[PDB]
Amino acid sequence: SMTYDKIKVPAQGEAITVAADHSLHVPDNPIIPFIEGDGIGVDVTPPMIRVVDAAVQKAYGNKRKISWMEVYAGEKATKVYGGDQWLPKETLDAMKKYVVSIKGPLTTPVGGGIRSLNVAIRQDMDLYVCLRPIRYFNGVPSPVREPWKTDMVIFRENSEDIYAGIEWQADTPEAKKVIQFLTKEMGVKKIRFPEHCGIGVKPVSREGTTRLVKAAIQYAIDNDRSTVTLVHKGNIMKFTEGAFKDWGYQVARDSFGAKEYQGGPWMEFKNPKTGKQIIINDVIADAFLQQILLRPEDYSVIATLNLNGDYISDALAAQVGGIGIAPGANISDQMAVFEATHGTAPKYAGQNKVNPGSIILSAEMMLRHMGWYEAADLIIRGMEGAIEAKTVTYDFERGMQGATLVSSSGFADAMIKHM
Ligand SMILES: NC(=O)C1=CN([C@@H]2O[C@H](COP(=O)(O)OP(=O)(O)OC[C@H]3O[C@@H](n4cnc5c(N)ncnc54)[C@H](OP(=O)(O)O)[C@@H]3O)[C@@H](O)[C@H]2O)C=C[C@H]1[C@H](CC(=O)O)C(=O)C(=O)O
Ligand SMILES: [Cl-]
Repeated sequence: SMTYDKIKVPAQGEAITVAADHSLHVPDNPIIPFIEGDGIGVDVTPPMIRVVDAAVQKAYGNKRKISWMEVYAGEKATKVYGGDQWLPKETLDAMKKYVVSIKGPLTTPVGGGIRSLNVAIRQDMDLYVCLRPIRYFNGVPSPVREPWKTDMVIFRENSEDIYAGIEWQADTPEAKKVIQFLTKEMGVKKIRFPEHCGIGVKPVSREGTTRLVKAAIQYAIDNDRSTVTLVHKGNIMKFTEGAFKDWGYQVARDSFGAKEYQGGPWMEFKNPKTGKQIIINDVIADAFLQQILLRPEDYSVIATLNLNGDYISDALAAQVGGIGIAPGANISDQMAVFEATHGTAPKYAGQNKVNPGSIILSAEMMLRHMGWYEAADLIIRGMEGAIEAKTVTYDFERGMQGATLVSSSGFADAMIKHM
């Protein structure tokens, strides 16, 4: 019964719930919380909502309708709730209760200031999978000669690694205390400059690695993908990134019956639904950034740590058009917050300039998560039709031949027209 301080539950609409069998029960009138986003969030979130509403109306008529429910984070939260209220508890309360949500990007200051609200949401909700499909749409400009060979899905660990935010600033009493502990109690001799020295900590665990790699292997099973590649810098970081690799291979053996492939260290098992062989292998992270460019055909599902996945997501997105057409999801079983790969691009904020494609395709992922496949298919149809008409935002316009420039809202208009 309890109302919120600033959130308003829609007058019509019903909550998604988790069914007894752990699937989602999605009402025909579902409530979906959304965060507008800082910066270019104002440019891309409102067109996304229109595009979703248009796909839902065309696929289902009067029968289904999303009840969008705004919830607040970032600058808009400090506007609505007051100074320093960057992430109100009721924002998180509502996103958990209503199960499925979507957010624009949020700003994280460099070198000081608040810790990332995007990480804060992921960790509070324990959305330990960051899932980022890398897909080439025909006609999108690419820096690469054969962008269609790039077809990958990134499983980025989303709850630990150096993203844990554990660090102390140079010359503070706390950093001096940590350095004294390291040098005097742990016998650390390898800090080259212990004065005026910032210190960060990187935790990587068996349980955290296990649940991320298990999800990635299951995805490969459920989507008929042939390879899962563990990406790590385990020669230099032996006990974090190297342990990630070892624990990941153990998941294949322990939970999917994998055995050594051709002497190891790669592993193999047979897809339990199709009988086709899935290979689990591993690549050192720096070498991997070359391999995705020179041999993208050899990779399918990627499983990697928090930091590595962040870097790799942008490197791969660049091959298929950039982070203007790069969607994502933060997932824990059925709970999910859909989210573009890109940030707040503050130099463009409010200009109606940037590509809403990333957040729109994140909504496409949201619709499939809800089982609303017909509406999701119309989003893809509209996207393909708008690209084929070459009515595109500035990031595509500059690479295409004979294209017509449209605004962020103008690109949403073009998608709806082609549904
Ligand atoms: N909320 C989030 O989840 C994120 C927000 N952050 C914040 O954003 C600010 C600015 O960061 P920034 O480095 O400027 O990156 P961003 O992506 O915003 O823009 C770079 C260039 O990408 C091109 N570009 C981007 N968008 C579009 C588009 N729509 N259309 C066309 N081109 C686009 C454009 O390229 P151009 O055309 O100009 O050459 C642009 O300039 C910082 O506060 C970060 O913290 C960034 C990433 C994630 C988080 C990090 C976190 O938690 O803070 C993360 O790590 C992850 O999980 O992935
Ligand atoms: Cl407002």
